[PDB]
Amino acid sequence: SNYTVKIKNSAKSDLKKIKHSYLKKSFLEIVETLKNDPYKITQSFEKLEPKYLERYSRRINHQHRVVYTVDDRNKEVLILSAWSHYD
Amino acid sequence: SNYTVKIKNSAKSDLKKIKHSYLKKSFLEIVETLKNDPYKITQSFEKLEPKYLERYSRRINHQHRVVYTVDDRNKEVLILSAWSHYD
Amino acid sequence: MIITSPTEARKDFYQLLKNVNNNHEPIYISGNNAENNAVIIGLEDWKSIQETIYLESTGTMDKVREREKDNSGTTNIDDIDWDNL
Amino acid sequence: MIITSPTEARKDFYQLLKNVNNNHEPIYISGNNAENNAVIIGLEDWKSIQETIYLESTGTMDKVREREKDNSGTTNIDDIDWDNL
Repeated sequence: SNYTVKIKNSAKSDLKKIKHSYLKKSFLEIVETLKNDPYKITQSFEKLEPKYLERYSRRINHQHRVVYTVDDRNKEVLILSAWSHYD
Repeated sequence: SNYTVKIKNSAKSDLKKIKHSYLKKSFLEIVETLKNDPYKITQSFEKLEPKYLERYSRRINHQHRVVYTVDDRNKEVLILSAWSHYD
Repeated sequence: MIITSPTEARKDFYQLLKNVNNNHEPIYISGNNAENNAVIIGLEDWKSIQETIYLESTGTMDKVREREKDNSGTTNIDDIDWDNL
Repeated sequence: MIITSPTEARKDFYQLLKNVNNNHEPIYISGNNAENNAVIIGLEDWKSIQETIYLESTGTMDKVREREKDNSGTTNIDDIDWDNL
């Protein structure tokens, strides 16, 4: 690891849907990349607009993303969504 | 009028800021066009993406927009925002 | 998806500009190095995208989506009592 | 704002494709017939825009912005109990 990867507790309901969808293995692959280098140009890494806010996404599959931010100073990644839906 | 123009009640708080900005005259000129032709190519009229959702905006000024949808069959315009700050 | 090479795009450039504006569809320029891959889009479609990004970046579309699905009701814009805020 | 004519863009097309990606700024193609005006954008920036519009329209970014605001706390991803989710 180089970064601590956290998830917002309110995003845990997302992980329940990931688990039921059998997306756990894809999701944890993204987690492993976030631990090593959250800016690696893999997994369809995207810098979301507006770019000055520095929110990012990676593809779990063609429907769902992990959306996250990064605290560079403290080397922490914050996962905010793992399910691409309004709830 | 060709169209009835309504505003969502949860959007009335936008009009308080419009009033206090002295943008009421500008806003009311948009209303007058919405009553006549909400598709007129004036007032920086823009079809927002994704276009299949059919939302539109006009400029109150360089910063603030009226965002609205149009019920073509019932000839009603629904204003959803008239202030482009997030509170 | 309309895809063409840099070389073919340059030879067909004038027709491409017509096409992107009459079909409202972007054309992907994809060449040897993904460095210099690009997209050409009609100006009108770009202005829609620019305006959408602006209203999303300010949180305006966030509030629009919330208000759209709420049960607050509507008021005819002429019935607004401006002097009462 | 970087603005060029259709003919200048055609002449310097290969350099224009390098510039939109090196500079991350679109290039505006503006000519006599305004109906054929266009924009060139690097593919990476186009992909960012498209990914933003998609996640915004699904309501995902609304959910994200609200979660950034709440005080639900965080859990280190390795401390999630998957078996009991």
